[PDB]
Order: sequence, then structure tokens, then C-alpha cells
Amino acid sequence: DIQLTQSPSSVSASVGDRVTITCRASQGISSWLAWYQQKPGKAPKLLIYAVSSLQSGVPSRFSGSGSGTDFTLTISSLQPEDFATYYCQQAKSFPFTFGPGTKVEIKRTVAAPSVFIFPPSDEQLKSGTASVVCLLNNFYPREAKVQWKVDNALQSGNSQESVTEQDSKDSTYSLSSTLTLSKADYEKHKVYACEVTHQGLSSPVTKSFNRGEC
Amino acid sequence: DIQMTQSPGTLSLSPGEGATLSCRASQSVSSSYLAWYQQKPGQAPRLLIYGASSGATGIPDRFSGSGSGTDFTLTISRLEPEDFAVYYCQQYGSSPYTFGQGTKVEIKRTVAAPSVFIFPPSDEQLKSGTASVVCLLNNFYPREAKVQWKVDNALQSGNSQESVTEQDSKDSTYSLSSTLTLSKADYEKHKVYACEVTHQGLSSPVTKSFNRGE
Amino acid sequence: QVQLVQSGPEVKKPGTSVKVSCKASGFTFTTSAVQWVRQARGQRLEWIGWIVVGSGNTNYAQKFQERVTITRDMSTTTAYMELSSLRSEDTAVYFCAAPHCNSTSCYDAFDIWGQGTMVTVSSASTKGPSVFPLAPSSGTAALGCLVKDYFPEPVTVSWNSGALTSGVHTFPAVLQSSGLYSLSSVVTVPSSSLGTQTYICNVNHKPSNTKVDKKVEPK
Amino acid sequence: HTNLCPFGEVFNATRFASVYAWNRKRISNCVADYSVLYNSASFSTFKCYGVSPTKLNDLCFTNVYADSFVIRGDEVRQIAPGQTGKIADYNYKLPDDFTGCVIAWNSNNLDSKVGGNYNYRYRLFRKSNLKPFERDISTEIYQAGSTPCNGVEGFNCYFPLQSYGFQPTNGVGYQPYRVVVLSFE
Amino acid sequence: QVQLVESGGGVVQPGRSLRLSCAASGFTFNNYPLHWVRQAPGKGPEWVAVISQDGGNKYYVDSVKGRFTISRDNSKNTLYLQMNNLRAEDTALYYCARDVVVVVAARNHYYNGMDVWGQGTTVTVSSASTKGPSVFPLAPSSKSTAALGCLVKDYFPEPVTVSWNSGALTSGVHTFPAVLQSSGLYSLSSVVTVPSSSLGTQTYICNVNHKPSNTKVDKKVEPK
Ligand SMILES: *[C@@H]1O[C@H](CO[C@@H]2O[C@@H](C)[C@@H](O)[C@@H](O)[C@@H]2O)[C@@H](O[C@@H]2O[C@H](CO)[C@@H](O[C@@H]3O[C@H](CO[C@H]4O[C@H](CO)[C@@H](O)[C@H](O)[C@@H]4O)[C@@H](O)[C@H](O[C@H]4O[C@H](CO)[C@@H](O)[C@H](O)[C@@H]4O)[C@@H]3O)[C@H](O)[C@H]2NC(C)=O)[C@H](O)[C@H]1NC(C)=O
Ligand SMILES: *[C@@H]1O[C@H](CO[C@@H]2O[C@@H](C)[C@@H](O)[C@@H](O)[C@@H]2O)[C@@H](O[C@@H]2O[C@H](CO)[C@@H](O)[C@H](O)[C@H]2NC(C)=O)[C@H](O)[C@H]1NC(C)=O
Ligand SMILES: [Cl-]
Repeated sequence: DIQLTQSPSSVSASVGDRVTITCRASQGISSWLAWYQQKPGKAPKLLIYAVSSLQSGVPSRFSGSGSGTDFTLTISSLQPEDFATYYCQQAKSFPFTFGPGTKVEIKRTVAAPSVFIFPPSDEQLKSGTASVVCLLNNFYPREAKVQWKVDNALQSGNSQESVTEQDSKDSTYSLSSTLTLSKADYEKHKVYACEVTHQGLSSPVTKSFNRGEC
Repeated sequence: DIQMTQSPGTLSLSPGEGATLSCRASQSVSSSYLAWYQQKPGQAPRLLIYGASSGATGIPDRFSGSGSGTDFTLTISRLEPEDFAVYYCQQYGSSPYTFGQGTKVEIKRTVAAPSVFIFPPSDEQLKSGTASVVCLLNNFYPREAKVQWKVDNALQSGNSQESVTEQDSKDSTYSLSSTLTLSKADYEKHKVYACEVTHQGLSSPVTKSFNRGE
Repeated sequence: QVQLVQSGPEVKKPGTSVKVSCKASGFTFTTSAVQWVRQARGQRLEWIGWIVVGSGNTNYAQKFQERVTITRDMSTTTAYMELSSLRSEDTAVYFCAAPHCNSTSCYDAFDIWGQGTMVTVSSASTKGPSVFPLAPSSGTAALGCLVKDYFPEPVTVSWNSGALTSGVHTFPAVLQSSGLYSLSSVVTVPSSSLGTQTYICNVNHKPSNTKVDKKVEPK
Repeated sequence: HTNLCPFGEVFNATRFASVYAWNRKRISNCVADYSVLYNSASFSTFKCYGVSPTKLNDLCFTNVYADSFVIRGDEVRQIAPGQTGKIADYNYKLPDDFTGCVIAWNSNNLDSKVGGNYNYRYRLFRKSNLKPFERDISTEIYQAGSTPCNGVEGFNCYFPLQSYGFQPTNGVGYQPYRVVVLSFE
Repeated sequence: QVQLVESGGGVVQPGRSLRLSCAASGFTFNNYPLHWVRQAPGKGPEWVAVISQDGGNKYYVDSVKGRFTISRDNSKNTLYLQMNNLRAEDTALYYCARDVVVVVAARNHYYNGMDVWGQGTTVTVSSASTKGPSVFPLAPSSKSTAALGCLVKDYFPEPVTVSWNSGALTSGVHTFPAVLQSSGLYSLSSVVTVPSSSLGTQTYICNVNHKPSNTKVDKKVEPK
């Protein structure tokens, strides 16, 4: 198998910027490389094949270069329809392998998340399971860390996260993290908090609640 | 695709007369990529003229070619008996290299009425459970002829097939064979079997019949 | 001896493939090109496509892009035409044609042609014909033979083993709805000779190894 | 004069040239060890002309030219003096008095691609034969008949360069081979 | 128009089989090799298989070798992928794609990428039984712009649709992508942010629609 790496993992750009993405192959593949574009909920779109051949209809602001193990995709002046994930594919031998992808993201001012914590509802407690939800609302950049603490005891391995796509109005992200305990464990403790660390926060922000507190 | 059409469908001339064949292209084609072929029944095409006006090797000088653009002409100065065949033109410059629908040059002759014979199904064939009545139209000109089968005055349709020979090389006539096909059961249900022959050489349709058995 | 020799007759069931060969001789195959043309019985010449020998580049007609691929093998100086998903409508004779060339130059047309290749596509099986006599009726009379229910084409018919040729008509066969062929051959002879001259039609069908000599007697 | 010859950047070059556009590297004022090349099972062909291949180390010439290109295996035999064929006549001609060596090795793992490689080409047609060491990279339409083409391809009007279409599943006689021709003047 | 349309996806227990089909139109079907590419949730595309023009050649990724078989019907312009002995890691969206043919000097060269892609068809390999979700309120806090939502927990399979006030409330809504739990059921949260004043003077109803189980739940979210 031919391995493919892409750099960087993500790009924060603005309309008019010159974006360059690189693709590295574990062995030489001559000119046998293609570039694909993918937007959420859509199949990949072929932009470049044979390193530097523009697919019919693709704007000429897209260009490709390279040979052997190193290849480059350059967007001269970025347009709003260009914010997507770009993949490189080698075609020397089967299996056809893809790169990890590079997400081209919208740059914007740093925005700190609005943090809210939700205790498990009484309707769910009667079902024997408790779910605590921590909402990180409208923040930028995307990188964020959530830590659950149950009576100041740091949790691990009992939470799951989910991030929305970059919003089409303010270019921010939102995150929802859910801590899951049984009804027995949840009623054994009192203070439940999620601690949020983010670039827009000078220090970790904590939102908590006391079990039962109205 | 460039359409090639030819005229006439059948050219009826006497030996010695001059023949003139036509080839039309749906759009202007280069004169250096038009050819003329001659084909005799049961044979392969034979190149006569290429480059519109260049005779092929071994072709007599009585064959000539002319034309330009959309219209081309094949001229035989003095028609020899070996020249009565089908002639095709092909453009082979613009792919696909399309052909015309052919022009058959036949020997013109005086109207000749057919000699009509009817053949009852043999006893050996009736042993097999099928009956075939054959009507022979012998040595007539022109080719156009009509055969109608009548079984106890009932005009038949959809149970007969015809076959015509090529123009004879000695008397320039054609011959036709029509076969009426019935099962042994249906054939034994009737008495009078007749085939009516209509032709230009007959002042009125000629009927040949036979009584089953007798 | 600039020649183009094609494959023998082909009889394939519907839905299979046929691959016709076309071998060159006399000229230098490497610098020419081979086109393929089919012709249904009684119809016009139908251009299928062509191939350039040296490069292998092909052009096909719209009608045949889906089921025809043209190839060539320069080592065996032969060009091929493969036709897949055969059906009854594919029943025709196929020709190959090429300009003769030396090592650098070519003729300005398709002057070399193959003999032709008959391709028959149907569900019928090999079967000899039943030959029935067409007896003369009671100055010249007509008689003949009925070459009925055979497959595939063709059959040959002679009279008195070739002694009788004048006035003989052997008609082209028709394809019955049963998938079999039927053929009639006739001859007109003077009415006086009917009682003092034996007439025997010689029907031969090579695909089934059938040799029938049937005597026609006045009924 | 006491330095090594840059044979490494010649034999082990990342990418080779098409045979019709064969590349030449001028080599002078250097000392090489030709015994390790003759001894190499990596090289499928090691044929010398006018000089013994087993005694190459004991010679001296003013200049050394290193011509390199890619052909397929069945054509390596044409890279020799007095040979005829597509490559010898239309791509790369050696003289009868050629003084040097011809080295080639199988390059399937580098120059073959599944589905067929399109980068390597060869000249298929030419009006006359190439003189020894002549280089023809024109792309004029070949007029095979008597009627002049007008820059448009067609019947008897063919593009002169054709792609090898190297595939890894090809027979070895059709797999790509990288050639190096050493001449000593 | 050049077009490929997939069909045949669905939910399948581990070890059982599925057959996918690809309907092509707008191009000479038999002139092109065709690929199968899949994409698991949240991951990049993965090439699965390819078949040549005439079907004589087939190539497979090692993950499916011996379990999947690719085939085509040139008379029907249809490509297939027979998926047998399905594992959990087969769960993905399956595209069919046309091969990129490179022409140099009128000679075709194949296997250079995938230019025409279909919309994809989803297969989901799991032994989970179809279950509609529970909808629990995420009530806004008393004094903590406020935030509220609905927890759409324990449903199989994907997807659900969540609307607010029957689609009348769209501003400030965040319906997050679902997580797959260790139990095999999906969990999702849909939240809205509103000014704190509008908590006691505006009603917020979430409508969760889950077709596979034929369920539609409405939940009034209200302060405690
Ligand atoms: C053109 O390149 C040839 C290939 O070299 C490769 O490309 C370059 C750019 C580098 O990336 C290099 O790392 C690549 O290998 C080149 O031929 C190469 O020459 C070197 C010597 O300079 C050879 O290294 C020696 O290899 C043998 C065997 O090791 C491997 O081979 C076997 C199978 O053949 C495997 O099974 C083994 O596990 C190894 O993987 C060693 O025995 C040898 O011994 C060294 O160590 C001992 C002490 O133990 C010392 O006594 C010796 O002196 C050595 O120091 C070396 O390691 C290499 O095998 C060889 N490769 C090939 C394919 O021929 C060639 O010279 C270049 N030509 C020009 C003109 O530049
Ligand atoms: C190769 O053939 C060319 C052309 O010959 C003509 O075309 C052939 C296909 C065939 O039909 C021949 O009978 C034709 O004459 C030769 O070049 C021609 O040479 C004549 C003089 O003999 C000259 O008048 C023409 O202009 C030339 N035409 C061209 C296109 O060059 C050529 O000599 C032949 N070479 C060999 C080695 O046989
Ligand atoms: Cl045609």
C-alpha cells in the first residue's frame, strides 16, 4: 500500500488568500496523483488529475504541481465556495489510497464559548439513567477542551462529544458533551460541573449545579 | 455524422449506353477522401475510383469520377456487360466513414411476361404433416410482379414467402418463387389451390391452379 | 500478392460473442489501417469502425460503440473485430479493408478487401434439409426440387451432376418463422423429353454433411 | 581528475526521458570503477562495442557521453550498432563505429502504472531514418499518403508520437526498461 | 446529463449480505471502468473496488477481499457490489464512481482517478434492533441569553429529524450530529439559544421524527 500524508491538517483563511496544500507519498508515484474537494453531505468532487490537469469546469484559480513523492495544490485567490476539505489520491497501484484531508476554514475573530450545563431530567431519572449535557455555544477557533468533574473528581471514559459544522452566519462552532452515569451513581454525588478551556478564555470556565437545586 | 445518399436506386440501361451515378454528402467533404466501389452479387467490394477523380489500379479508363463538396458523379462512358452490378460511394475523411445506400445498374430490356407454374405438395411431404404449394414465375422483365394465393376462392395472406433471382446474364430476366405453407390438416380441408400472377407483360392477371389429388 | 484473408463462417447463439480475424499479406501491415464493414443480406454497406495498425487507435460508429471492439496483432499481421451480445439483427456478412503500404507510404484509399465473413445469430441447430420433388404438370415444362428445413446457410444444388445448366433457377432461401431455411430450385425443359430423360437434383449441405440425390418424376 | 564520476545521478536519476527526447549528460575529467557496474546483477544488459567490457578500467578518453531514455524490453536489442526497427530508425541510432557500452535494466516498478502510463512515448513514423545520435522532437502530422494533411489527423494522417502505455501486468517484453548508453570520444 | 445513482443500502446484521446497484446514464457505459468508494461517518473516502470495461478485471481492497464481489451489466448500464459476510467496520456511505481516462495521442489510459460520483447509499452493519428515541428536556436555568434543548437518546438506526415549534423556530438552533454509544444506539442533542427574558413568555417545543420506528415525539421544554 502507498501511504499519503497531507499538510497542514487545517487552514484558516479569508476570501482573497493564497492557500497551498501539500501531499506526500510514501514512495514515488510520478504524475499519478489527483485532488478532490468535499463539502459536508456531498460526494467528493474531482478538481485535478495527473498532478496538474484542471477538470472541466473547475476555475483556473486552482493549480497543481509536484512529482514523485511531493505535490502541491494552490488556490490563488480563495472564493467563498472554496471552503471545504481537500483530499489527494494516488493512482500508481491498487488499492487507490486517499490522504487524510485538509480542511480549509473561514478565519474570524476569536470568540469565547457560552457554556451551559444541564442536569438529567426527572423523566430520564425514572428510566434509571442520567445524562448531563455541557453546551459550548458559538466559539472560534474550533479547538476546545471539556472536563467533567463529579464532586471535584475528574471523569474519564464516560463522555462523548459532537461538534457542529462551521456556522454559515458567524463562522463559529458549537460543541455538545454528554456525561453518562447510572441513576445509582448520579444520586451518590452532589456537585456536577464541566470545566471549559478555550482560547477566548483567559482561564478555564466552570459551570456547575447542585443535584436537586431548583 | 456525414450522410451519404446515392441516386438512382436502380438504373436500367441497355449495354452500350452511358451510365451516370450520383453521390451526395450532407455537408461538404474533401474530394481526396471520396471513393467509388463496385460489388457483384456474392462478392466483396472492389475499389473503382478514389480521390473523387483518380482511377484505381486495374480499372478500365471507361470509369471516370467527378464532383466536389456535396455532389459527386461516377460516369461509365460505355456500359459493358461486366459493369452491371451495385455501386457504392464512401467518404473516408471525416470519421465515421459513412457509405451511401447503393445504386444497382441493371440491363434494360423489353417487357417479358412470366411463365407461370404451380406445384402441389408432394406425397412425401404430406407424410410429414406439412404442405407446401409452390408457384414459379419464370423469366420475366421488369422485376415487379405480384402473386396472390387463393384457396377455394379465399385470398391468402401472411402464410407465403417469396424469393427472386438475380438478373440473368443471357436474357436479362428475373424469376420468382412463392411458397404457400399450410398444415396437412388445413390443406386437406380444401380443393382448389391457385396462384394469381399480375405483371406488366400480362394484359390481365394469369391464374394457374390444380385440384387436390386429381 | 497483396491479400486480405478473413475467417471462415460463424454461427453463434444469441447473446454470445464473435471475433472475426483479418490477416494481411503482400504489403507492410505495420503502416496501414483496417476498417470493418458489415452488410446484411440484400442491404447496403455498413461502416463499423477502423483501427490504425501502428498505434492501435480506433474510431467506431455510434451504432457499434456498445458491442464492437477492433484490435490488431502486428506480430501475426492480423486485425480482429470482436462483437459481443450477438442477436438476430447482427446476422450479416462482415468485411475488412486496408490500404496497401510500403515502409513509409500508403495508397490513398481502401484498395485491399477481404473475402467476407458470414455471421449467423439465432437459436437454431444444425439440421439437414428435406428435399421434396416439384413434379411437372400434365411445349416446355417446369420441374424442380424443394430444399426445405435446413440450418445453417448455405446449400448447393446442381442438376444431372452438372450436365443440365440451361434453364435452371435456384432461388435464394427464405428464413421461416421456425428459424430454418427453405430453398426451391427449378428447371424448364421441353415437354417432349419428360418420358425419355431422367432429371435428378443434387442437393448438398456441408454444415450437416448431407448429400441427397432426388429424382423428379412426372406426376 | 581524481574525483568520482557522477554516474549515480545518471543511473539512479528519479525520472528518465522518453526515447524520442533522449537526454545526454556530458562527463569529463573523472575516474570511475566500471567493474562494479559489470558485476551488478541489477543490470539486465551490459554490452560494449569497440572496447572489452571486462577490461574497461584500463582505458582513457577525452570525454564521456551518457545518453539515457526509456523503451520496452523487446526494443533493448535495437540499442546496438547496425540494428533496425522502430527505436533504431526513428528514435535513437548508434553508429557502426560506435565505441562504448549499452546498459539497461527493468524499470517496471518505477515507470509502469496500473491502467497504463502515459508519460513515456516513442516516435512511430518518420520520413527518413535518423543519423547516428540525431534527436527529433518535432510533432508534425505524418503524411502517410500522397494527399497533404493540414495539421488535422485522419486517414493516412497520424500523430507521430505514441504512448507506451506501460502496465505492471504486461509481459516482461513489454515492461519499461531504463537504458544508459556510454560513449567514449 | 452524466449521472450515477446508487441504491440497495440498508441495515444488515453482522455476517449477513447486501447487494448494491449503480444506475448510469449520460455516457457510453462500456467505455469506462467503474469504482466503488465508501466513506464511514466522520472519516475520509476509502477506495473499495474497480472493474474494467468488459468486466474481465477486478481489484479489491484487502479489507473486503473474498467477501465483496464487483460486477457490471453493460446491456443494463448497471454496476453492482455484492457484499457478503458484513462486519461492523463495513458501515459507511457507498458511492459508485466513473474512472478517469487519460488520452495521449488518441490512446486511452485508465485508472487515473474518479470524476463522476453518485450521491451515495448507506449501509449500516449492526445487530441493534430498531428503536425510537426518548426525548428528554434540557430545561433552561433560572438565572443562567439562555440555552435550552432536547436530549434525543437511545435510537437506532440513523437518522432522526428535529424541528422546533413545528419548524417555526429556526433562529439560534443547533442540532448536533449524533454519537454512537457502546450499547449500539445513537444519542443526539438539539439546543437553541434565546434571550433570558423570553423564557417565561415564549414556549419551546421540540419535535423529534424517527421514521424507522414510525414514531414522532413532541416535548415542551420549560424552566424548572
Ligand atoms: C543506485 O542505487 C542503488 C540502490 O541504493 C538505494 O538507493 C539509494 C539512493 C539509497 O536510498 C540506498 O539506501 C538504497 O538501497 C545502489 O545499490 C546499493 O548499494 C549499497 C551500497 O552503497 C548497498 O548497500 C549494501 O546492502 C547489502 C545488502 O543489504 C540489503 O540487501 C538484502 C537483499 O539484497 C536485504 O535482504 C538486506 O536485509 C538489506 O536490506 C549489505 O550487505 C551491505 O553491507 C554494509 O554493511 C556491511 C557490514 O555489515 C559492510 O561491510 C558493507 O561495506 C556495507 O557498509 C550494504 O548495506 C545496497 O544493497 C545496494 N542496493 C541495490 C538495490 O543494489 C547503487 O550503488 C546506486 N548506483 C549508483 C551508480 O549510484
Ligand atoms: C514507397 O512508396 C512511395 C509512394 O509510392 C506510391 O504509393 C504506393 C502506396 C504505391 O501505390 C506506389 O505504386 C505509388 O507510386 C514511393 O515514393 C514515390 O516515388 C515516386 C517515384 O518512384 C515519386 O514520383 C512519388 O512522388 C513518391 N511519393 C512519395 C509519397 O514519396 C517510395 O519510393 C516507396 N519507397 C519504397 C522503399 O518502396
Ligand atoms: Cl455507414
